[PDB]
Amino acid sequence: ALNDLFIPETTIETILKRLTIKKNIILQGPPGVGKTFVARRLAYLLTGEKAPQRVNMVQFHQSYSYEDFIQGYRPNGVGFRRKDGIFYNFCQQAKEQPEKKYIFIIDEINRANLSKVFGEVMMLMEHDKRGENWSVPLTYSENDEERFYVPENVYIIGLMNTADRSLAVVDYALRRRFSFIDIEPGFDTPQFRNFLLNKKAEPSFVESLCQKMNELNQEISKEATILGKGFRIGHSYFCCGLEDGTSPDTQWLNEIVMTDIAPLLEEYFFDDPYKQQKWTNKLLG
Amino acid sequence: QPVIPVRNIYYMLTYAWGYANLEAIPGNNLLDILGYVLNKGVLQLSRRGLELDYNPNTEIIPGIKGRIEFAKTIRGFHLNHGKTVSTFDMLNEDTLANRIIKSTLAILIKHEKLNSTIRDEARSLYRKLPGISTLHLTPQHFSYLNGGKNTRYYKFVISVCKFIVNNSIPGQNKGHYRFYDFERNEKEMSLLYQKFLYEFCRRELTSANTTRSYLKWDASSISDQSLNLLPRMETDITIRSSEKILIVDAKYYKSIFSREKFHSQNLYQLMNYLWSLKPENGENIGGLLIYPHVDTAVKHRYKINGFDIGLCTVNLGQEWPCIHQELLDIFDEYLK
Amino acid sequence: QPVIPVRNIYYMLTYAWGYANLEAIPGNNLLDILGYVLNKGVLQLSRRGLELDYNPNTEIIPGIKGRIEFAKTIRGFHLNHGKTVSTFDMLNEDTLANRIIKSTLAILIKHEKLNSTIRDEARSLYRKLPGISTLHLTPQHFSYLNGGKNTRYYKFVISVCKFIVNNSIPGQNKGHYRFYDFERNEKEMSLLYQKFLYEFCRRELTSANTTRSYLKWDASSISDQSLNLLPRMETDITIRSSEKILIVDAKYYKSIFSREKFHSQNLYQLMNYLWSLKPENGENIGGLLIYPHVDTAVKHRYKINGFDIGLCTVNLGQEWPCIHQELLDIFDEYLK
Ligand SMILES: Nc1nc2c(ncn2[C@@H]2O[C@H](COP(=O)(O)OP(=O)(O)O)[C@@H](O)[C@H]2O)c(=O)[nH]1
Repeated sequence: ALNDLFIPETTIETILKRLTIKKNIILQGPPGVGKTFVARRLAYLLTGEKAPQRVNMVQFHQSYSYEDFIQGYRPNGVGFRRKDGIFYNFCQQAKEQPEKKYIFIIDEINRANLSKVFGEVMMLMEHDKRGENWSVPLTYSENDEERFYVPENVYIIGLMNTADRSLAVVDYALRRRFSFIDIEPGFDTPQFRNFLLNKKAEPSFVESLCQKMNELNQEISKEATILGKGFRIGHSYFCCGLEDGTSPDTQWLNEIVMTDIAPLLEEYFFDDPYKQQKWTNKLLG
Repeated sequence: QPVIPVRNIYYMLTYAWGYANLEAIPGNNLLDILGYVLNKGVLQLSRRGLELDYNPNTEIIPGIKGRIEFAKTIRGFHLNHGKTVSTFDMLNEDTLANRIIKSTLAILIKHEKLNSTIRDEARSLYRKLPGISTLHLTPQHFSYLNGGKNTRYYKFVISVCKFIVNNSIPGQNKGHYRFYDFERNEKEMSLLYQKFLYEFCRRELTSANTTRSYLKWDASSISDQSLNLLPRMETDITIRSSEKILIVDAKYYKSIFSREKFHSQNLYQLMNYLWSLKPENGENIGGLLIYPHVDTAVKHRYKINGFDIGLCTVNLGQEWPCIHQELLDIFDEYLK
Repeated sequence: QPVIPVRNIYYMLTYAWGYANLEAIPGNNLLDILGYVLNKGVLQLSRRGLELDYNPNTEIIPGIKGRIEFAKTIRGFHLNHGKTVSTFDMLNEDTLANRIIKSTLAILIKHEKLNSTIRDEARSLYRKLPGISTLHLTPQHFSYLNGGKNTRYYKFVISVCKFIVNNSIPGQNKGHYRFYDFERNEKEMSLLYQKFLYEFCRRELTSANTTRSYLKWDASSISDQSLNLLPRMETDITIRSSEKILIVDAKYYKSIFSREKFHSQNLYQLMNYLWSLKPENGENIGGLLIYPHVDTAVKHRYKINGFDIGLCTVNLGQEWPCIHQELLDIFDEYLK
């Protein structure tokens, strides 16, 4: 699961050191850099086996709740019955194999309220307060004796989208525990270039693309307070669409500029269309 | 580098906003005056009582309050742990109008240049509003409040809060604020002056009728009947009476404050208003240019192109009532 | 934030000053262009030879040179130690005109933002002028040179030196300089535009006669015949021909550069010029408002108050000759 990741080698190695210690990392960054992709591959790296079963991934939204996450009482045919959640059940599998590493991906964690979701468990999920010693009876636990304890093997990876203006402040409860990490677009890297060279792409078109995108992304990052650095465009669009072996050329490129980048600029530049026309043209002209 | 005495400016803002002793305060600068009005102004409101607007609340509680929402109740199965989703009306002071006050006071405290007595009193008030939530203010918040449900008194301080927010700039420190040097820029001071008269005239000149009048060019063009490219022309004020009409163009210039050449560029607009304006009654047409001067006031009359036009000045910094007398004295002559 | 391409501005300055390949240079910014003209311009002069103005010298020397001043000779008793006070004419390049060049070049070198090739070449030139003395330049120095004894070529670069000196601001360092962002301010760019046309029109429109015309109000006032308070009115340009006269008011606005509402405030001045202007020949009276636009040029005609007036634009940034064609094309239509 490590053949072609566009990100530099430094961060991906640092993360593995960072993750094995802190165990709760947040990956920031713009949409379209494969935040789901990189985390998924890293999940296989930490285990050393490219196995999905140990790994589970969820997308958070505001109405995502403790009931789905851990324990809830959905009705059966006659009467209400407790139902195990995802994280609750997920950990029971990890308890079987303490030697192995089990991994949980939480996409768009900033969107939902963590407190309503984790509830009691948010104290445990920090790396220190782990194991049977810190076990507590659960919210819906009928019997006091049954408890839930986060095993040390579990590692949690979270994806946060920097691009949104609507976001103002990260949740406080999140920041105390998790170690935020910034993912650059990494449009100018050897590994991404080497991918395109393997595909039917001339060297000038590669440097043409890298040169043009860098200055464009640099422009958005340059206006620091008005727009965050994380607004800068990612690279996943250029990855996708070439599974058929199509040659990457200016003819193919102009579609992606028009289809994906153009509405994205419209949202980023909601003030002046003239200023948009300045930047749309340079990519092709 | 002459400017108006700051205490006098506040009176002009008052008519501009369309609605007390300022002699006591020793701080000439504007923010000292403005905060003392607000800081004292809030104290006036609480005596009568602040506005409490019923905010309906849909929440999950352990019991029946008001109206239970059956749908959300059953779907979330809240009945089982003895809870319902019920709608009721908590009474708070957490309204947008009241929230704005607290956020503004925080800015007032953070301001680097401010009287100590003023800052101390506000900090008490900030403590005295526990329930209300601080906010990061924008004009868009003020935009929502144009409905004006609130009382007449609330609208006064809210306009004050608008002045502070727009005229707040960070200074030495990251947190602290520093007030804008409002007087120095002519445009906003001029735009104040133009609004100052229009609302002023409605109050005192009850005899005459006062409205801003939109004007249309006499032109016709073969290319476009619209003539959109042509400049938009809307009077500053028109003060019409049965015996005589009068159009005024008033602006604040820095050059005129020096007692030489004269800056009367606005006059070029005036004649064109007279031309496009055609009276059905045909009583008369008159024009006035009035500017602010500091030392003294001088009045002239002219007969230019078949029009009787007056150029006049007012000695701002004199005294507010004598100024008020002077304004009525001035208009009385020309309104004839 | 759109502005004119900088290379085009230099052409407008040329007609403004009333008097080459700029394609070669790669630095778009103004100072790169301007220094290269000067740095290359000086090299043109030295080839022909720089001005040497006889400066008479009254000095104490050990011998007779020219005319001995008998009075100062005897009174100071300089005869005894074999000396006389004699008047003679040393020939130097140390004139005010030439001194100005060297001082300007020092500023050019000190400028923080400048092409390396440009700066290196000037430093050679600064060394190549050993006799001439550096100076701290003021407009008062330039004021003395309005006599224009110098040749026509000298006047060109001196005007260039005027532009640099006035548009020089210290930047990061105490010594170094940073160029003014000339394009951004409308007033000086506008005032350039107004002068640009007036000298331009004399060159190309040889058929017509072009002069700026002072105008007098038709007014009479009982108070003062002078009417000094009234605004001073002097045309931007008048371009009169036997068949038809035409007055133009041209100004540079930022709002118009965006392709909505239109900024045509200057028009209000225009009609009043038409009114005060009375033609003896009675051939016609016409008006033109011309503004700079970047993308495209659009022309309209109007019949407003018995006057035939045109509003038009020019696509600056297009090309200098096609612009020159467009200007002649434009005036030809209305001059009819
Ligand atoms: N092979 C490869 N695929 C990538 C890379 N980066 C992104 N992708 C793919 O881009 C697509 C979108 O990823 P993602 O960022 O999760 O979509 P998003 O939800 O819009 O942000 C997926 O197919 C990713 O695997 C990469 O570096 N290498």
